[PDB]
Formats: sequence, structure tokens, C-alpha cells
Amino acid sequence: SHRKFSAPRHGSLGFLPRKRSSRHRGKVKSFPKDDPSKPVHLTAFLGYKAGMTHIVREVDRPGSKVNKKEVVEAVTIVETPPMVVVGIVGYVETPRGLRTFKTVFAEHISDECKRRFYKNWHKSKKKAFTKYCKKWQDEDGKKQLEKDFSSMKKYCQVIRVIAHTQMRLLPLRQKKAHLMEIQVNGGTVAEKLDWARERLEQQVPVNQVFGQDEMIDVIGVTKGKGYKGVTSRWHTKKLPRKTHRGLRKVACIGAWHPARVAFSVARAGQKGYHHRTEINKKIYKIGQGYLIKDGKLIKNNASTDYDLSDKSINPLGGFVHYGEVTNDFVMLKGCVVGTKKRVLTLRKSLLVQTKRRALEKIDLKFIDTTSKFGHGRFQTMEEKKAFMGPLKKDRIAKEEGA
Amino acid sequence: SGAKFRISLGLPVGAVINCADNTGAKNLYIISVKGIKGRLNRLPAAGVGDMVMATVKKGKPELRKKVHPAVVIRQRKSYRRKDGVFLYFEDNAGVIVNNKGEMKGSAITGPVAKECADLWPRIASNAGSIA
RNA sequence: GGGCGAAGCCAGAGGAAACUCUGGUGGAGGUCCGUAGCGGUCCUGACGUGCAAAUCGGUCGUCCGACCUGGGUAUAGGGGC
RNA sequence: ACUGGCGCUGCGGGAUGAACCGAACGCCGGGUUAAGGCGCCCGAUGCCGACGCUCAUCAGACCCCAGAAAAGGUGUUGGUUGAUAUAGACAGCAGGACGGUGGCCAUGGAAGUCGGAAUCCGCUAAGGAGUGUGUAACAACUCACCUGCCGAAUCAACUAGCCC
RNA sequence: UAAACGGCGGGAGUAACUAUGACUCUCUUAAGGUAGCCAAAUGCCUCGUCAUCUAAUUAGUGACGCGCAUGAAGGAUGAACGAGAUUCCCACUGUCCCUACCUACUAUCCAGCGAAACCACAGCCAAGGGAACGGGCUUGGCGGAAUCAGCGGGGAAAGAAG
RNA sequence: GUUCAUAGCGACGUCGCUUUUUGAUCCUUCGAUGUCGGCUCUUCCUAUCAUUGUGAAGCAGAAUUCACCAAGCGUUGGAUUGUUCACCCACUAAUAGGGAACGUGAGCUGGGUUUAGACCGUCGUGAGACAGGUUAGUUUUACCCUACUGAUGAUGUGUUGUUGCCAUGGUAAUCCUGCUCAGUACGAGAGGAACCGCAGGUUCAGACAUUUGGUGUAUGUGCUUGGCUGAGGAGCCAAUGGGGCGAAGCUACCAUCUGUGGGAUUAUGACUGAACGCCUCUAAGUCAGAAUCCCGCCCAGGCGGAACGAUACGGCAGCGCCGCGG
Ligand SMILES: [Mg+2]
Ligand SMILES: [Mg+2]
Ligand SMILES: [Mg+2]
Ligand SMILES: [Mg+2]
Ligand SMILES: [Mg+2]
Ligand SMILES: [Mg+2]
Ligand SMILES: [Mg+2]
Ligand SMILES: [Mg+2]
Ligand SMILES: [Mg+2]
Ligand SMILES: [Mg+2]
Ligand SMILES: [Mg+2]
Ligand SMILES: [Mg+2]
Ligand SMILES: [Mg+2]
Ligand SMILES: [Mg+2]
Ligand SMILES: [Mg+2]
Ligand SMILES: [Mg+2]
Ligand SMILES: [Mg+2]
Ligand SMILES: [Mg+2]
Ligand SMILES: [Mg+2]
Ligand SMILES: [Mg+2]
Ligand SMILES: [Mg+2]
Ligand SMILES: [Mg+2]
Ligand SMILES: [Mg+2]
Ligand SMILES: [Mg+2]
Ligand SMILES: [Mg+2]
Ligand SMILES: [Mg+2]
Ligand SMILES: [Mg+2]
Ligand SMILES: [Mg+2]
Ligand SMILES: [Mg+2]
Ligand SMILES: [Mg+2]
Ligand SMILES: [Mg+2]
Ligand SMILES: [Mg+2]
Ligand SMILES: [Mg+2]
Ligand SMILES: [Mg+2]
Ligand SMILES: [Mg+2]
Ligand SMILES: [Mg+2]
Ligand SMILES: [Mg+2]
Ligand SMILES: [Mg+2]
Ligand SMILES: [Mg+2]
Ligand SMILES: [Mg+2]
Ligand SMILES: [Mg+2]
Ligand SMILES: [Mg+2]
Ligand SMILES: [Mg+2]
Ligand SMILES: [Mg+2]
Ligand SMILES: [Mg+2]
Ligand SMILES: [Mg+2]
Ligand SMILES: [Mg+2]
Ligand SMILES: [Mg+2]
Ligand SMILES: [Mg+2]
Ligand SMILES: [Mg+2]
Repeated sequence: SHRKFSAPRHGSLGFLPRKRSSRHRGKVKSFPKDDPSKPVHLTAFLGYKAGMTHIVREVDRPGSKVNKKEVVEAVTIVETPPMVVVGIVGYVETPRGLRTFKTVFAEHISDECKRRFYKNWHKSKKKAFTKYCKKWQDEDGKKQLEKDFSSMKKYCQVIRVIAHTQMRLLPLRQKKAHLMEIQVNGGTVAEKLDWARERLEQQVPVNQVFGQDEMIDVIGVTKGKGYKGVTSRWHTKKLPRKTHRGLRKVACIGAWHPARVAFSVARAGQKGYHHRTEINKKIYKIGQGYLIKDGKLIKNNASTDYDLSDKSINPLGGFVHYGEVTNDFVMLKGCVVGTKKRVLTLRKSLLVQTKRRALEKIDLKFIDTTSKFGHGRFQTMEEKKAFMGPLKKDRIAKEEGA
Repeated sequence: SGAKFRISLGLPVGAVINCADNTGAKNLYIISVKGIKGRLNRLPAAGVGDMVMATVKKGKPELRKKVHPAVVIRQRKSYRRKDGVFLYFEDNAGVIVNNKGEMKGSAITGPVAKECADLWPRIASNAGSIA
């Protein structure tokens, strides 16, 4: 008989293999459709989830309650040191799908990049690409490389560049760089090969890939929660307190017929560490990173047009469980999948952004830099020392400091 | 124009809130909330600025055994106000109105939430203060 | 271990008497709360190839009485009790 | 009730199946059949098989048997009966469609059309004192009835095949 | 002889507004239900009717009474009492909205030790037919070693000659 | 139905379908298939309540009614009752109907029925009975096979690694309100829309912890009871002694963020155009066309492929290519 009252289904069947992701990086799975009329550009980037904070800005949404008003909005900081291009892949269109046609790797592959090719770097002889790089010098190898480029030019439909991150610039323990194929869009195959060939061994900063106040897609793996039951995994209703063999369960897992448990019934297992793709994440700010012209510049990270405070994006006492952010960063609006220091893929939007939520100019008034390691109440060190005055440890130090 | 943003409700069906107007009613017993489609097992809940159906449990005897439209003007549950302000009141209070939105009474004791005042101009006129 | 405080008694006051009122004393009761004991309400809890062929946890009923209990005796099957 | 069968019975066919159809049985070789089949599963039409019917945006496809009726179709195919037509059919395009009489009794207007009876005559090319629309009612249209242009076949009612 | 077992009925007429029948005829009985009480733990019809309690009450209370089928050694009351049945109110709260987090012991992995229930053979489905709900058969879908933690849809699971 | 059979209905008759009613039967089960309801949860059907696209009206507008394509999505909170049903309150776009062993008890519960105790009414001389009322009444086992959920692995490419492709399977978004249009069209008036646009919400989904809230044995830091170490100081025990505040982490529509594009077409309305010298959306040939359908986006990734890297000694030690060398 029919269930007595209608209720919507718990959870989505569009994410059914609710399993641990087979990858840790998070792959793009769909690059923006290429049109030759556009200029040659990259479509993706790799960043690392540093942490969250909130900002104050004025909204320019006419007809809204918050028009010309101040709002406080949570943001996510994604540290994005420049990518290094080390290779080019060409793909050819076949009636069986895209297939890899030819791959050409640059000379002088970085040491952190070469770590990706080894499961045990410590015991390795570091021999990877040692014989390959020799063919960039002799004329016989150089002729073969030119044929590989010419063959890519006349046969391939889409080309991609292999780019890796720079572990030495991050406060993380991992020294193994993250490799990634980033599709090159916007031109003829000959033009994008010439463009990519100039970028070999070069650094591509994030401001060359993405821009201010544009909406991108974030691809990554969510936080792992381990083995979970149906109440936490599928958010089903808890059974009453009087239930004998347990109440954090699903009471009926199917009718007598079809005499099997259907794939659509909520059951316990892995929760979290799933590959997810969130679209429409606006870029509130692209931070400029630390410089040294005469002294170290940090103002270009958290000072606004209305703050004018010499402070960086780093909270007081540092980002919790991440470290200190010293490179370029992207300030995304809202939350982003993954733990701290989880590698994230930023991808250009596959859609056309025409709504007024998109194409809206973002002008920050304030960036919060209070300590996130507790209920922080001070934006900067200097503000805290001015408020509290000298302390006992300052006195005993100044006593020794004469 | 501009519509009301979502706020934390905190007043399900069966909550007894204070009656802040001079109608002689002392409390309002919420029996349903206007505009609630529903969900299996979910109680219809209201925040400030929400029109509710309420009966007065104590007060003048000519108001008791009836159903009155009412609007929540204060709530004890904290709610975010789109500028990072989490505001809550000392008590849950509401006033008795009609379906058109004007009050049966003529004065309001205590503050009225800004979310309720903007959405109901007849309530806002009788408000001593808007918080 | 506490609570209530029956009769009996003392003092004071009011009364013509009959007697009445107040403060103490006294310590009754198949009296009350509640240990040990005895019992076994509910969780329809635990367990349910158990610790256990009836147990365990909490919560409970009664706890000076038709009370609890050892040993010795008597009643034996269409019989006992 | 009658005969046969299954029970007690295997085998060929009915995809499958106690009972249907063929045929009943020692172990084998050759030949030929039954009922049933012969695109491929799967033996056999890999015939230069014959004549038609049928298009389904739920086609149909073999005893028992495993799904359908009344009622419809200007789908198509046959058939039956009747009718018109070179004294010019049919269909299209274009006219008259009246007088008594805005006939009698119904009346508050019902005038040809809210209703009851009867169907007159003349003009003729025809006209119902009306098949319908409609006007409060008039009025204005249309039909059945005839005429002109048009120059060869057409119209109607049934019926039963497949299909819907 | 009923503080023995027990039992305690129908049709006619009738009061000066009407309405009922105090009151009388008969049939019948041994007497024909008195005092009381009630949709009661006793009322089918029935969620009876009225009032109250609620926004809304097949519940509760009060009242009514031709009561299928109330009733006097048991009827009706009435304090105290009850691990008895029921209804409402205040207070209280994770019972709930609507779930979350923490702790102990498990489960889990390891060293050692080490059972039992049950067992035709076994173990992926759809439809068909069939002892009319197949794991096996027919037709199709298909089918890839060895396993771990869970799980309760099936095995018309086990338990017991319903 | 003011006229008018057929907008909407349909008497007298008559043809069907369905198995969500109750019967009829007794084929399976009596060496047992756990017997009502509720809870939870999934899926399916359509005879469509709402929502999308439409045709019709006795469709002026608003509202409503009939029908078509259509099951994508939704169809709620409560009082009484064990109830299924029922009824009322209130919200709502709507509060449609059903199946799955009258789905679902090694999932629960045990209110009901249906053991043994007991009370009442009626029946019986009685024991006792009552699809009459009432009260109290043990809900056992998974560690097996499969299914499903996750987790290692396995076949082949010489070994091993990096980067990838996509067969196939899943699939997701939904509905409402306000402003404007606009007191506008329409209408005598009363009343009273819609398209574009803007701002938001509901249900659902996927996340996340900056903020707010919850937790808190960091047993972190104060306070405090009883006891104990002769006292102070410093501590400990009381199965976490109690309590205030509490980092990190986890976590809440109880905080915050995000949720999407095409194609062929259905119904339907048309174009050209015969059949049938006229007409005709249809016969041939064309057009527009949707919450449906398929794909995209998104999730997984084949006993399915690709490209590329490095490929075994400081000693006799392995390996690759060349020779069609024996
Ligand atoms: Mg339904
Ligand atoms: Mg239980
Ligand atoms: Mg923090
Ligand atoms: Mg519920
Ligand atoms: Mg006592
Ligand atoms: Mg006692
Ligand atoms: Mg007992
Ligand atoms: Mg128990
Ligand atoms: Mg026999
Ligand atoms: Mg024989
Ligand atoms: Mg035979
Ligand atoms: Mg045979
Ligand atoms: Mg057959
Ligand atoms: Mg032979
Ligand atoms: Mg054959
Ligand atoms: Mg053959
Ligand atoms: Mg006598
Ligand atoms: Mg009486
Ligand atoms: Mg009675
Ligand atoms: Mg009763
Ligand atoms: Mg109640
Ligand atoms: Mg009563
Ligand atoms: Mg009386
Ligand atoms: Mg089957
Ligand atoms: Mg037997
Ligand atoms: Mg027996
Ligand atoms: Mg008529
Ligand atoms: Mg039988
Ligand atoms: Mg059994
Ligand atoms: Mg069973
Ligand atoms: Mg239909
Ligand atoms: Mg059932
Ligand atoms: Mg079961
Ligand atoms: Mg059970
Ligand atoms: Mg019971
Ligand atoms: Mg009994
Ligand atoms: Mg008797
Ligand atoms: Mg009991
Ligand atoms: Mg185990
Ligand atoms: Mg697909
Ligand atoms: Mg779906
Ligand atoms: Mg102390
Ligand atoms: Mg001390
Ligand atoms: Mg000690
Ligand atoms: Mg102790
Ligand atoms: Mg706290
Ligand atoms: Mg939320
Ligand atoms: Mg034409
Ligand atoms: Mg058409
Ligand atoms: Mg088209």
C-alpha cells in the first residue's frame, strides 16, 4: 500500500557512489568550450585552502533592501603561487573520444616537480627525465621535437599544458608538487602551440588566468568524515527512543518485493572525501603577495581603499592549521570544499555570466584579521599593544634591554 | 521595493508569546504561521515580522476562544541582520492585527524589531522604539 | 534515623456552676518519610546459544507488625495444603 | 451423461506446461513420414514461388492459449442498391428565392422560423404561406427551388476486409 | 420460608390552552422494578442530546433518561488511603521541531584461546508457464579470483510433528 | 440547460474496464509463510489535486468548469479515536487516488484483536458462553548465502610511475510571494489581469565553520562541598564530586555559501498542397512547440584504451636493440 503521507526523498541520487574519491587533487572533467575568436588564455589554476575570514563591503544592488548598505560576508582565502609550465599535451578528436596524441616536456624540470614521479623520493636515484632532457640539445633530438610540434599543429584539436605548483613557497610539509593539465583556449591550434611553447619553463601567475570580481568554479575533495551511519550520512529521521535494536537506523530498507535492497535506500558507509564541483564562486580579491623592494611589503594583502592599515591577509597569530600566507591569493566569496591546506582546482565558468549577481563590481571596505585561534578582538599587533600598554614581560625585557 | 531576508525563526507552533498591545490580551498562543507550505513532521515556525494565527490564553474574556491574526514583533532567538549583527530580544512578543495588517490595538509596549517595522507600516507607527 | 502527636498529668487565665481557653508534659498507633530486611511497580531498560532453565541496573511497595527468618515437628497424590 | 486421456506415459510439435496436436517405447543402422515447421538463435525455402490486402506517434503474427466489447472513421480496398447527367451533370464562382400574406388560432412582438392544424393559387426560371442563423420585434442573411459561366462523368445510402 | 436460589409484563380511556398521565378498565403474572443511580467498569442504536473544557475533542466532566440489557446484603453515599483505571491545569523538560557533541565499555585490529544454531544441492535478475509468488526449468538480461566492516530486502531464514 | 439534445449534464436502455471494496470458491500453505494499525524508508502506477504546454465554455476581466500531452516535482501542521476510515481546526500552489505478501514486527512499537487473573450486563439449573463493554498481561536468534552500502584487491598492457580519455551506470532541482506593468487591458459598474524586468522566500540538494549557537575530560583556568596528606603552600579521592567561563575539533536553515545549457519532438496551433477542376495542418513536403524524453553540467570509471618517464653491476651481473646468426 502507498505510504500514508508524502515526503521528499532523503539525499540525492546524483552522487550515488558515495565513496572515497580515487584522487586527492580534484580533476576538472570539463573545460570551457573553446572558441578561436577569443585571445589565447588558460582556463584553470591550482590553489591551496588557507582559511576563512569575513569582509565588510557596500552593495550596489538596486531594488534591494541592502542597496547602498554595508554587509558582512564570509570569504575563503586560497593561496595561489604561480604555476610553472613544464609540458604540452596534444589531443586529437576520434569517434571514440579525445585521445592523447603527443606529449612534449620542457628541459629543466623543477626538482619539486620531479618528486611527483616517485613514490619514495628519499631512496630514488632522481633519474626521471634525465635521458629525455638530453634530446633538447643534440640536433637529432631537436629535429624530433620539431616534428612533434609540427604533428601537434596539423593533427591535434585541443592542446593542454602541464603545469605544477611550487611547494617551496608554501608553509606546508609536502614538497611534492601538484601536476595538472590546463587546457589552452582561444585561438587556432597553431597559435595556442606557439603561445604554450613560449611559456615552457616559465611561471604563470594567477592574475594572468583569473580576474577581479568574476565568478569561477571550485573543484576539490571534501573533508573526510570516516565511516558514518544513515542519520549522519543521509540525514534520515531518528527513530523514537523506545526502539529496541537501535534508533540511528532506517526502519524499512525495502518492501518484500522486489526481494532485494534497492540502490536508492540509505545505508551506512563512507562519508566525506568526495569529489565535488561548486560553480559560481565570485572572486572578491586577488591578493598581491609579499614583495621586497627596500623593505617587506604586506599592506597589499589586507589594506583597502578605506582602511589604509599596513596589515596582511594573515590573521593575528597566523592561519589556524595552515601557516602563513606569503604568496598571491584569491579571496573567494563563501565556503569551499576541503580541509585547510587542501589543494583546490579553480576553473573558468562554463556558463555565460549575465545576471546581476555576476558582473557586479566588488569594492571592499574592511578585511577582518582578528585571531581565528579563539575569540580574537584585535586586528593588528600594533593595535593590541596600543590598547593594553606595556606588560610585565615587556618591562623585564626592557630592564634587560636598558 | 525589497523583501524580507531569511531570519532564524525560533517560534514554532504552540509557543506562547507576550501580547504587546493594549487590547487587553496578555499572551498569544501561536497555532499556525502564514505562508508555510510545510514538510513531514516539521513544525511551522515564525520569526519577527511573520503573520501568525494565534489565540489568547489569558486576557479579556471576549478575546479568548477565538482565532486572531497576529504579527511577531520581538523574539528571544538571535538572528543575523545582513551586517553581521546577531540581535535578540528579552522576550517574545506580538501584536494582534487583522488580515489587512493594521492593529486591533493602538499602542505597543517595548521595542519593535526593525525587520517587523519595515514590513508592517501600521505596526511601525504605534512602535515606541524600533530596535 | 527522623515526622505527626492519642489518652493520662502540671501550671496559668476565664467562668455562678457545667465547664472552657492557652502553654507545657506525655508518647499511642495493623500511623507517616526512610535504612537493613522482606517484596517486586515501571522502563514493556539490560540479557535473551545469558552471569542466570528467571538474572542484572535504575526506579519502586512495605519497613512494630495479619512483620522477617533458622532449626525441629505434622499434613502425601484424587491426597495434602 | 458419453468416449478418450492423465493418474500409470516416455517420445516429436505447442518457446515453457500432468491432460492439447502427432504418435505410444527392447538395443541399433538405413530410408520415409505425422503433427509442426524452413530470416538468425535452430535442422529445413539461399524457390529469380503465385495473386492480392495492410502503415499503426499502444501495427500484426497460428487449436487449447494465455487479453477485449458496443459504437465510430471523408484511411484504403472490394461489393449491393438507387439516383443525376451533352434536353449538359457534380463541385466551384455569380443572381432571383415573390403577391395576396406582416396567411388562420395562439398575442404583449412574434411577420415563414417559442407553438396547433392544414400546403391555396398565379408569376413563371423558381420560391417552402418556409431547412436554419438572427433581430425585443422589425429588419438583414442562408437553405430547397431555379438560372448563368463552366464542358465529362458524378452523387447517395448501405455492406464487410485490413488498419485506426 | 427470598440478608434461600431466584424473579419483578402489555394494550385502552382519563386533569378547564395544549402536552403527559397522577387516576381507572381489562389480558396476563407469583409480583409486575419501590428508594435510588446511569450512555456508569453496565446503553446495541451511539461519535446519544444539551452545557462546559479546546482553534479544533469518537476523550473528560456536569445534566437528561421508555435504561438493547440499572437497581437494592446489596443500592446510594463519604473522609483517609492506593507501584489500581481515566481527564484537565501549573511547573518542568531533547518526547518532539531537529538533531549535534562528549565520556565509559564494546564492536574494530592484534597475541593467546576458542564454541553453537543451522546445512538436499546451492545461492545475480525480469517475464513465462508451473501445486495459481522460482535459486535451479523456458525465453531474455548477463556472468571475473580471494576477501573486510556493516546491513537487515530475500532465503515464503531458524526455533516447536500449529 | 431563460431558447438550444450533446458548453456542461444524461432518463429509459445497453457495452465495457479495474482488482485500492465486499462476496463466491477452496488450488498452495496446519512436522507454522508471525495475525491490525501507527512509525520509518524506498520505489512504482495514473483513473492529474497543484505546477509546465495546450484545446473548449452558457470563457468580458477575475474566478470556475470540461478535455488533451503529461507522473518531472510536490501533496503539510494539529484536537478526538488503537483505529484503517471519519470529522473538525489552520496553513497551502495543492493539501489527488492507489500498488509493492491488505510493502515494511531477526526494523520498532504493542494502543487493538486473540491465551491464562478480574469486574459488569445479557444468556445458561450449572460448569460456562457472548464479531458486548472494561482493566492487567515475557515481542526471542544473524557470525551463513545473496541483495545493498562502503573497503582492499584481482585479469591483461615486460616491471613501475605520472598525466589523461570515456564505454557504461547514476543524475536534480522545485514551488511561491512582493514591486513594476497597473487601478492598466476588460467591464455599465463592482471589480480586475498577463508578458518582459527586479527583489526575495519554500521544499530539496551539495558543502562549509569567518561569524552566532551547541558540545567540551585540552580534565585548560578560576570558584566551591565532604574527606585526606601535621599546617601553610602544593595537591589528591568522591566510578567526570559539583559548578562558571572555555581553545581546538566536530556541528545547526540554530550560522554561512552554491545549485546551470542544448537537441529531437508531444499535445496543440499553423504553411504549402493534392486526394475530391473548391476546400483541406497531411496524403508527399514544411514551421513553431513544452515541469515530458535524450544529452550536456555533475558523480563513478570496463577482464576498455592513450601519451609520456625511468627501467636493476662496480662487479661478473643482470637487461635492451641490432643478425632470422647458428
Ligand atoms: Mg500519493
Ligand atoms: Mg523495547
Ligand atoms: Mg576559531
Ligand atoms: Mg508525524
Ligand atoms: Mg506502618
Ligand atoms: Mg510507610
Ligand atoms: Mg509481575
Ligand atoms: Mg524487557
Ligand atoms: Mg495415485
Ligand atoms: Mg492404462
Ligand atoms: Mg503419453
Ligand atoms: Mg515436447
Ligand atoms: Mg505458447
Ligand atoms: Mg532412423
Ligand atoms: Mg521453430
Ligand atoms: Mg539453418
Ligand atoms: Mg415473605
Ligand atoms: Mg427506575
Ligand atoms: Mg442508562
Ligand atoms: Mg462506558
Ligand atoms: Mg487529550
Ligand atoms: Mg457523564
Ligand atoms: Mg432529574
Ligand atoms: Mg524471478
Ligand atoms: Mg500437526
Ligand atoms: Mg501438536
Ligand atoms: Mg429544452
Ligand atoms: Mg485445498
Ligand atoms: Mg518461521
Ligand atoms: Mg518470514
Ligand atoms: Mg492520462
Ligand atoms: Mg501487510
Ligand atoms: Mg521482515
Ligand atoms: Mg519481532
Ligand atoms: Mg495490550
Ligand atoms: Mg483474558
Ligand atoms: Mg441467572
Ligand atoms: Mg501490571
Ligand atoms: Mg566481527
Ligand atoms: Mg549518461
Ligand atoms: Mg529523480
Ligand atoms: Mg575541600
Ligand atoms: Mg591550602
Ligand atoms: Mg584513597
Ligand atoms: Mg564507593
Ligand atoms: Mg559553556
Ligand atoms: Mg543550513
Ligand atoms: Mg490554395
Ligand atoms: Mg500537426
Ligand atoms: Mg521544428
